[PDB]
Amino acid sequence: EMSPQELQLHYFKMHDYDGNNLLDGLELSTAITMSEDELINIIDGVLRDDDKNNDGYIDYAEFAK
Amino acid sequence: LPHRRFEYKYSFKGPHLVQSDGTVPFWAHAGNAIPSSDQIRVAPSLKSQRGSVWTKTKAAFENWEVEVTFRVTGRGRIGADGLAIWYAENQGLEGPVFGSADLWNGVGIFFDSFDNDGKKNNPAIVIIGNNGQIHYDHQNDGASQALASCQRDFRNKPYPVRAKITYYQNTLTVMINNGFTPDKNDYEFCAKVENMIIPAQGHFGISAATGGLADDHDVLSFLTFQLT
Ligand SMILES: [Ca+2]
Ligand SMILES: [Ca+2]
Ligand SMILES: [Ca+2]
Ligand SMILES: [Ca+2]
Repeated sequence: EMSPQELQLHYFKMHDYDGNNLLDGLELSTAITMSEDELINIIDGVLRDDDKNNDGYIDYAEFAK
Repeated sequence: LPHRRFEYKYSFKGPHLVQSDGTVPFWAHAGNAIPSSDQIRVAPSLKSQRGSVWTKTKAAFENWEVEVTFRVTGRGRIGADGLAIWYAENQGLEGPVFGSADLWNGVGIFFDSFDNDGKKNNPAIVIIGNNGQIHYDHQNDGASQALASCQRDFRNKPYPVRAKITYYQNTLTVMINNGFTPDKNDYEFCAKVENMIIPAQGHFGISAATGGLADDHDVLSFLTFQLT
């Protein structure tokens, strides 16, 4: 079984399809579960809270906060 | 300089390109475009096809850059008709201009496979601006309408072709990875438009068409970046 920190890294890695060790909004859209507008609201929220340099990507530290 | 911000809302890519219902999130598709999990077949290798994919909302970026990765694949040494990349005020979902609407307000970057004027200068990449009143000159491959162009055989290449199109400080630059190698960052200069004027807000788009001759026109990804 995986610990809290392990499942979190697993979730991060499993949705990093291009392997750049960052999550972008498209990758995040697959990592939920809804309409596109609700999806946008959620993703914009994650980026607002996690994406420190506003480049559209978040690394594991930012994702895990 | 400048910095890029990836803009997910104006982008698509695999390996989960389509939603559970086969729609592309944040994009509308029309005509005979076929979305799938790892690419969109914007127009398939059948006779007389038109297809397109356009962003659902307008982008409002002062400066921007798109990286579009695609294949144009056909059995013949000659194919038709080609693929178009768009930034325009309105969605041009259906029409006679590489599957999209004529009389656009903005810029079309046309990957024109078929030499309609017999000038032995295809495949070509042709950049055509429009204010909403110009009809694309299909019979002459837009020759007299082209702001800038290059000759580049983007058909039947072993690795995906890539177009990096940069709108920065009223200039449009087109760089092309010709797909001879798997080096995705191997770009070569194609063309540059000076004093490029485009609408302040607009949809991004991609479209393709075929005629009597027909290639598969596949887009693997359309990645949009805001430049700051
Ligand atoms: Ca990633
Ligand atoms: Ca970031
Ligand atoms: Ca042509
Ligand atoms: Ca020609």
